[PDB]
Amino acid sequence: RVTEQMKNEADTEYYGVISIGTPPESFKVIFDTGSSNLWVSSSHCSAQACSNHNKFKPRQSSTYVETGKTVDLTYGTGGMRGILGQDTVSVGGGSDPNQELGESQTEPGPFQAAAPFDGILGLAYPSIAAAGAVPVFDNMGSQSLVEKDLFSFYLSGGGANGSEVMLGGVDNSHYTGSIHWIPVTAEKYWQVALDGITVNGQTAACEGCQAIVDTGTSKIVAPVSALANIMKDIGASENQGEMMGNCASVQSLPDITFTINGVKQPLPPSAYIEGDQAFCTSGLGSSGVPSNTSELWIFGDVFLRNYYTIYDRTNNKVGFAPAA
Repeated sequence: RVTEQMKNEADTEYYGVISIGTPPESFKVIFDTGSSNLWVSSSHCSAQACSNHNKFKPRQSSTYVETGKTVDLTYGTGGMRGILGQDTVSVGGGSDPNQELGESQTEPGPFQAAAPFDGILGLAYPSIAAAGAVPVFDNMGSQSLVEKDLFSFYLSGGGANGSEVMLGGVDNSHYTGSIHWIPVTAEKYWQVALDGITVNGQTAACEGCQAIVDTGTSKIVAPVSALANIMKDIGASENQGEMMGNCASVQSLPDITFTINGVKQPLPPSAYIEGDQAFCTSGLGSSGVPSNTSELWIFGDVFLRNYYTIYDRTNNKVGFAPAA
């Protein structure tokens, strides 16, 4: 059914548009696969964060219907406050009535103020929706709005423009080779299982690794213990607390590969290293969210810029294809 170009802030933040209300008030929301709620700065908020963002005004939408239910949604710190309501929400073109939205009441963290989006549109499963909010996608779903019950993401590199969110279709001009499928191991986050880690075609840490596939994370994150041997591998050393390493040593650095469903997919240094001039930082960090099984990897933006990503809700599976 359609796609749209969305924006890239320094390869950290991938955010784009949506419209809410009759007549429509337009907002920049982070497209987040690692969360399921929908919320927007609202005129019920007066924190400082809320002051510099685009606020949603319920009185100026002739389609709004309020619900007094409040939400307390700490997002794995984000940790705001909200009130539930209902209005028509449009994403990528002309679609969703009686869509349950969170209007913020108090929004702090030494990121809501300077974050570049006015709210968050969660794309994970209903299970992780704080306070039972119906995720957007689940509704397009139920209301049989899309051709196919898929969405996919292309992310650009070096902050170029060209990132895309495709809903109900895949964009064929964005990947090369074959789509590599793996099923969702848990219908929480978009979780998948990893059969093995390899560094230069050789083993190194997994037989039970799970990986959340998150657009909300700017990094690739590894299990707390194993972070270290990987560090020891490329030669990274603590610097403002970044793990940096000499540029000059970079074309000869290891290839990391994950065995997911029998296929071992590579991740070159070119991809996990950000060379932001004369300085090479290691974009890899320690896994922060708690495993409700056994330690987890988070495949944030560093994997997603290497792999075009397909999320499949009728068959519960995620697919990767090399990004073009």
